[PDB]
Amino acid sequence: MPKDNTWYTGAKLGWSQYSRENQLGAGAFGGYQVNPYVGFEMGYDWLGRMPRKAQGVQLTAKLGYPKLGTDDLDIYTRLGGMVWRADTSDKDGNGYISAAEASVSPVFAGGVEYVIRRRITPEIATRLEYQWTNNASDNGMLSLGVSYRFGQGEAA
Repeated sequence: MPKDNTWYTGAKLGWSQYSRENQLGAGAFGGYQVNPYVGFEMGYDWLGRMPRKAQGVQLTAKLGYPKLGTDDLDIYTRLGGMVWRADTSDKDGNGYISAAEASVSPVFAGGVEYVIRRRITPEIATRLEYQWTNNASDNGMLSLGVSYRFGQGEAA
């Protein structure tokens, strides 16, 4: 039932390798699962700390594969980009100034999910995702949380 053109609404927190800057990966992850193969995942992290709307959003395509989860486990691999602000504001006096467009970042993550075999299994999936950028031992984020199927109270 929670499969094929179904909604993915979840909340998760991540920590990153050598995070010098005061940032915690408190992300709300929303999207859609069209097939038992591929779906779409977006991660919205808002830094509601500074008096500026620091909106750090990732857009990833996920491959949701069973991988012979011999009790209760499935793997999702998500590839795409994480962009903050999209186009920031400042207004450099007046005249002909180019648009302050923020850059796409090639990010790929390998996450594993379990569904709660207890009080209401079609509720939340416990997920642990490992978010990597570039090649070799580069920079990793460890993101963990729970995702709810559909989410009837669609918090926009």
